[PDB]
Amino acid sequence: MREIVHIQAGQCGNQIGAKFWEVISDEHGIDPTGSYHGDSDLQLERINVYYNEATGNKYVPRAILVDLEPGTMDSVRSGPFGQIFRPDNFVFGQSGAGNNWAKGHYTEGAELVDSVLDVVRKESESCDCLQGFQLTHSLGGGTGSGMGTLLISKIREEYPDRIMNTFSVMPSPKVSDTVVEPYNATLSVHQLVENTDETYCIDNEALYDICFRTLKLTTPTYGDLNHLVSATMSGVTTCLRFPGQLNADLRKLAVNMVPFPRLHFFMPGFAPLTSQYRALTVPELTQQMFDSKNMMAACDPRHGRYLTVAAIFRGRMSMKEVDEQMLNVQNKNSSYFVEWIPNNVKTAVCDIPPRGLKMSATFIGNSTAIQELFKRISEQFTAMFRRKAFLHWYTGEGMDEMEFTEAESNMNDLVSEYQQYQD
Amino acid sequence: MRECISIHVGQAGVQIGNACWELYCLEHGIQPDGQMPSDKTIGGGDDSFNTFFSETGAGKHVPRAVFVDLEPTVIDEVRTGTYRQLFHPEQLITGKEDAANNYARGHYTIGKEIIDLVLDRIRKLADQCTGLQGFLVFHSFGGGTGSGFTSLLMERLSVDYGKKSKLEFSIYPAPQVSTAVVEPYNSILTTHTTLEHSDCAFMVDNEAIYDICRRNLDIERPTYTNLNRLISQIVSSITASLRFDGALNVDLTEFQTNLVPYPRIHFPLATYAPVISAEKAYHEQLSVAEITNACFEPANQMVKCDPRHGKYMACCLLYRGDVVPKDVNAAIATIKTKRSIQFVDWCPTGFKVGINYQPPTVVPGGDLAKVQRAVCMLSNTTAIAEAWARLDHKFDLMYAKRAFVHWYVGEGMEEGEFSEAREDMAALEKDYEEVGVD
Amino acid sequence: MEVIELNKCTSGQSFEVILKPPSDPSLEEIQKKLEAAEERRKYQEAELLKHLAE
Amino acid sequence: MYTFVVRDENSSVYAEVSRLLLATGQWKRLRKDNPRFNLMLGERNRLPFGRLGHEPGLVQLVNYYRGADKLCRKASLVKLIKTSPELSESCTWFPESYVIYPTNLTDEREVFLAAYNRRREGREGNVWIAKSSAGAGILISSEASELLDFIDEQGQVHVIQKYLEKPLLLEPGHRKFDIRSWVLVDHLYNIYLYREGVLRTSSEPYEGNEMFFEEFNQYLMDALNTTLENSILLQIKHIIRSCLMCIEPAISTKHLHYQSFQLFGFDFMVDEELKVWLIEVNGAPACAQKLYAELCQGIVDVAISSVFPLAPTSIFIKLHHH
Ligand SMILES: Nc1nc2c(ncn2[C@@H]2O[C@H](COP(=O)(O)OP(=O)(O)OP(=O)(O)O)[C@@H](O)[C@H]2O)c(=O)[nH]1
Ligand SMILES: Nc1ncnc2c1ncn2[C@@H]1O[C@H](COP(=O)(O)OP(=O)(O)CP(=O)(O)O)[C@@H](O)[C@H]1O
Ligand SMILES: Nc1nc2c(ncn2[C@@H]2O[C@H](COP(=O)(O)OP(=O)(O)O)[C@@H](O)[C@H]2O)c(=O)[nH]1
Ligand SMILES: c1csc(CNCc2ccncc2)c1
Ligand SMILES: [Ca+2]
Ligand SMILES: [Ca+2]
Ligand SMILES: [Ca+2]
Ligand SMILES: [Mg+2]
Ligand SMILES: [Mg+2]
Ligand SMILES: [Mg+2]
Repeated sequence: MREIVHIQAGQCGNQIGAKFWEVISDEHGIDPTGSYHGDSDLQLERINVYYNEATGNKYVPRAILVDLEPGTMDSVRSGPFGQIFRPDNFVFGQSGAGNNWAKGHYTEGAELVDSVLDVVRKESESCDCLQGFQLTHSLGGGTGSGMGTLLISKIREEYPDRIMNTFSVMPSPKVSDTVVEPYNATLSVHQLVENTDETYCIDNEALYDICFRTLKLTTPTYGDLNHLVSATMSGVTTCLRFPGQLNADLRKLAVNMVPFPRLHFFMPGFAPLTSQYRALTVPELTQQMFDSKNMMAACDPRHGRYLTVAAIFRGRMSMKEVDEQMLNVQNKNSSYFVEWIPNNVKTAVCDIPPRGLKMSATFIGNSTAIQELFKRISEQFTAMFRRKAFLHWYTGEGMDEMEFTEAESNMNDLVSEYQQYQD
Repeated sequence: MRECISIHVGQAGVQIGNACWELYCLEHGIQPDGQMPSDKTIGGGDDSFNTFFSETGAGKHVPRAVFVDLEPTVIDEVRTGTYRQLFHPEQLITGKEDAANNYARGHYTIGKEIIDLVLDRIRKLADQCTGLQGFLVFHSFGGGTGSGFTSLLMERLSVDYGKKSKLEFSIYPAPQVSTAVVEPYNSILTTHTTLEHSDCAFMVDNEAIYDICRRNLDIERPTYTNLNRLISQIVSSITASLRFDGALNVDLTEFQTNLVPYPRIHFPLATYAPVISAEKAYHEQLSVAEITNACFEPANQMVKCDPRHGKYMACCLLYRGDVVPKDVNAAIATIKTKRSIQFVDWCPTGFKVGINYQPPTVVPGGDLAKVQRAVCMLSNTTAIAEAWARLDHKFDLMYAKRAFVHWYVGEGMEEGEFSEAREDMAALEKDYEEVGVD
Repeated sequence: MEVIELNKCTSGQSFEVILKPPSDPSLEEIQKKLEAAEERRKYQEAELLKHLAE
Repeated sequence: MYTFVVRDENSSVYAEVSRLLLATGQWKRLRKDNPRFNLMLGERNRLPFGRLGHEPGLVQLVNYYRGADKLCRKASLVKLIKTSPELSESCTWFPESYVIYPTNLTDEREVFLAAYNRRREGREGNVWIAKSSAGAGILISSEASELLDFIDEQGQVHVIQKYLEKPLLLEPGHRKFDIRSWVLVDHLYNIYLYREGVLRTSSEPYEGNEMFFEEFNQYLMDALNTTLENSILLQIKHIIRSCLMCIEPAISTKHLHYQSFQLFGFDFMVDEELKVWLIEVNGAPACAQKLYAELCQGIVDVAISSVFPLAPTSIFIKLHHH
């Protein structure tokens, strides 16, 4: 009974969160009305980790939907599994955040935050033993970025010893909504570096390239990008939602993945990524799962070194062959794994594969190559900030330029921290 | 009759404890409901098996055991498993959330809040003993509970039962069957604060159990169930003298008297043979000499190391099955003229031998074949210091960068306890080299 | 090659062969440890709440 | 793609093996501290055998036999020969040796003197030589007083053995010489003898003071009407087998979690009766300039590739045994 409370904030946050619950609800045999219709008891073993149980054997996600405007959450409440979410867990305003971190964090968001914490507090009170929290959101907008990080800061005040995980969508000029995205992302990363235990960095640029070059999608859409995030989110949470010879909770994952508290930003990966009925052998899964084209952070792992790596395999396959391939990838690229953390590559297998796949592989890496993602952000940030461009949108909400300088310094420090451990 | 209370701490301790008491029941004819037909003294009696089992008025034989885990999922298997009826609820103790592989979390944060409860339950078992010998403590080196709460328990056990003996069965970390990375830290942390409180500790390297299962049993990918049943056989061989009529290792004190001359060097090497696959068409039963010779092959030691390049300080031969003294000495003489057995100059060059006529008991439907005779050798070799070296090296690699250190400091541990613990292992490693090398 | 102390019974026997002759912290001090660590956790958590309150 | 680490930057031999492995495009050199290796070219002293064979999914090999020092340490060799029944104290091919500890520190001082007195009174040649392992420090003297006094002035263990007074001299020149033979023992404990040896002849009456077997063999035919195989080589092959088969149970890695192989430098003396004597065994031998190529390739072929194969007329003489 190690429950997790899920929070999704803002447009991106709620659209990726919605797809996540749709996917895992399918894997746990839960229908859009909340009734179980599976065939394997494995689907209900750890079902309480993400679902509360109601009268009539109904399963209601332990999810809170947050947004400063009603648009996106109206789509969720009308979407496929919209009926499954607890009505009281839709917390939203009418003002919006105008893609402004300051509005989500200080002004518009401050007016709405307390009522979000009332629902979080309600969900936590029904948990036998709360593990921690997970937040889906983007960093380039206003609500998920600004208010999302305000939520994390106010949750830490009340649950300091719990684990706070985020799935954070990094902005990219390739798939850009506003020019202020580097401002919003830099301000958020400052919050995350100090108030999260595990952050899965999802770079929208990497997701786009995968859809264009690997999936052969001419014109990718946010829906297509979100298919990859759903799959990745289901993969990383497999060792939490299904029984196995693992017993992995959030705190144990953090203890073995995070050797330095500030270096808790992860590169997720997934395989296969087909453009489709052919069986994918274990070697193919292992070689793809480590290729850059399969990684969602748009960072070449050959540019840095892995601190820790956790690979999850799903399906019915040779666990002897699994050990043979993972030990082969390490001992054939030992120059990309730090040698001062003995046995820093671990593997876990799971019988239940994702719907419509004989077997898959999810990749979780704490690599110093993530620094290149923070470099891109820092570069785009400084290009505008050196000229105070678009700054009035933030000073008009009460922020001072000093706060921008500090967020910038901390991220460059972060980048410098990765660089020293890469040597 | 003097009693022994077993204590199983953490997942590995509990599951290994579960596999031992399953074997103990099969070896003594105790059904899962606690009843024992052969026992003609109902409700009482001071037989050899009573050292490990108490007796109620209804005729149930209750193990003198306590299971402790900071999370309730492993012990919950015992509560609803095949042998749920053997233990009363007070014997199974579970907290709410584990130590997350963090020594400091199990020793300080969580341990402080459950330590007195465990002592109370143990005091309950003690109050049923007329002459308690000591405690057998099963735990892993790598787990936050198995390392952190065990060292705290050993401290408090020395306070509450100063005159009692304490033996360990410790699981040494192996990467092939572990998803953790900070186990070196926990291993060295727990060995430091437990050292002065342990009279005799039997280390089982999971790497050794894993390879024996793949090599002899032909298990491509051994699980914990495979490893535990094998580990329980070795445990059964070591504790057999306490549970059966005999004269060698008749009480926990004798383990230290025979196997440990110097207090800090209390880690005997264990060797077991034969391990035969049950799925085999049918194996040729090995002889006394053959299995006695196998006790000097590194391939069936509980810790992989090379005793040929160390010095022995003691040597116990525990035989189970159709074995007579004539065949043992004939095999001992043969092995002395072929093997590299270098004893320390300040110790007799001998072997204390023990024979129990009841052959090894194999759990039905298990992986081990029923054999007519087996032997477990307990030898105190300086060669087991290789395992400290390996472990100490992994510790040094991560500590040079202070990797993961913040997780321990965050739970109220001072960084200085790391280096204090490491300098103790440095000294321990020096003590082994002063005794073996010239 | 000598055999000494041979003990025989119904369940087995035990002997000894020789090939060649030879040539704590108190209850109080533990309470300080645990409470000392607990206080360091309390100081760090107080500094966090102070950081947050600011 | 195999991996190896170089932990002895001063080995002229394995520096070439390290140079050949990289030339095969199938071996990768890692930092000396990286544990995920297949082959270890280890250090001469304190090689950490305890950390070998514990990396999952890695077959690991090392170019040193743990315990071979028993054969390559002066005092250890003497003790090994006297105390091993396979060699016995009457071993006919090893000069009469004694382990003598300096007085400032078992010890065979009295035993050594008893034999010395026997030779003095019997008119026999009584010239000895004292040496130790801490030398680049040697003293040859016919008086026992000078030998023992030279050892006390030092502080390390020494050994005194009979100095061969009738060494086979080459002509012209009337000059001494010794024989070097390189021996490779692989993970299976096959004893391979390099087909090529060298003589280090004294350029003084008793190219580069080196004479190879072809020339040395032709001389034995013209001077003595015999061959190097019959007069000397059979005895060398006998001595190599005896030494290595003796310690085999103690150093064999047959049933070990890691594998060993090692290159040995046996040094022999030859007297005027064409009898071969064992001088010492070197565990970290160098090679003759003109022979590094062939021998270093043979090491890779039989010692490394035999365990890590790649994608003749052997240069070695297999000394078969049981
Ligand atoms: N031989 C054997 N080893 C085990 C078993 N269970 C866990 N281990 C080993 O124990 C180590 C992990 O520590 P655990 O005992 O599971 O941790 P714990 O005692 O429950 O403490 P926590 O961190 O709070 O969970 C790993 O190195 C495993 O290989 C088991 O059943 N048999
Ligand atoms: N007992 C003995 N009788 C005759 N000559 C001897 C001898 N002991 C040593 N020598 C001479 O000394 C030389 C060997 O010296 P030794 O091997 O002890 O020194 P060393 O080990 O530093 C040289 P290396 O190890 O490279 O062969 C030989 O050339 C031999 O001629
Ligand atoms: N992958 C993905 N990214 C999105 C989605 N919607 C918005 N984004 C990205 O998120 C950023 C915009 O933030 P948004 O979530 O719309 O702002 P908010 O509603 O105020 O929190 C931009 O970088 C977009 O590219 C989505 O559905 N999927
Ligand atoms: C485990 C042990 S300390 C820890 C820190 N957690 C920080 C946090 C941030 C935001 N919200 C809640 C908590 C995790
Ligand atoms: Ca308002
Ligand atoms: Ca009875
Ligand atoms: Ca004590
Ligand atoms: Mg938007
Ligand atoms: Mg546990
Ligand atoms: Mg020499």
